[PDB]
Amino acid sequence: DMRNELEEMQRRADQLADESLESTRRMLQLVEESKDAGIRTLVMLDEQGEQLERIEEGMDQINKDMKEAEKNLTDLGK
Amino acid sequence: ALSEIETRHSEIIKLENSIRELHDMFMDMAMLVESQGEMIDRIEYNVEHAVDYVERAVSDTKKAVKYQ
Repeated sequence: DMRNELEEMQRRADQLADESLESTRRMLQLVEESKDAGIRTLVMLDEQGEQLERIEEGMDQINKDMKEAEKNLTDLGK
Repeated sequence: ALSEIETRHSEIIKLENSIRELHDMFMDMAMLVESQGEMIDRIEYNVEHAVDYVERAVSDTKKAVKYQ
């Protein structure tokens, strides 16, 4: 009558982490810095676009003025 | 077992490398954008001077030829 039976106990392997808290924090800090740099680039790019738009009008005005002056001088000369 | 451990250990360094490359690119971007902005400011100053001189010269020559 040496017929034995058993029961079982369970253990849980550690969840997936303990490497997600050293590279993670550095990743977040770098992401924040990149976000700030992107915001600054946004602002600078908008300012540059405004300045180019401003330049356009003066360019067109000088072109028109020179063309009209040349035509007038030619007309009077002949 | 060790498969997931190695997978987790191998899926973190690549993010760091990509992020650092992005950082360097963005920094270079900022410097060159500042330089381009300064250049464009000089451009605008030169254009303004040129147009003002055009107006002055055309007015002067027109009045001079009108009066003869």
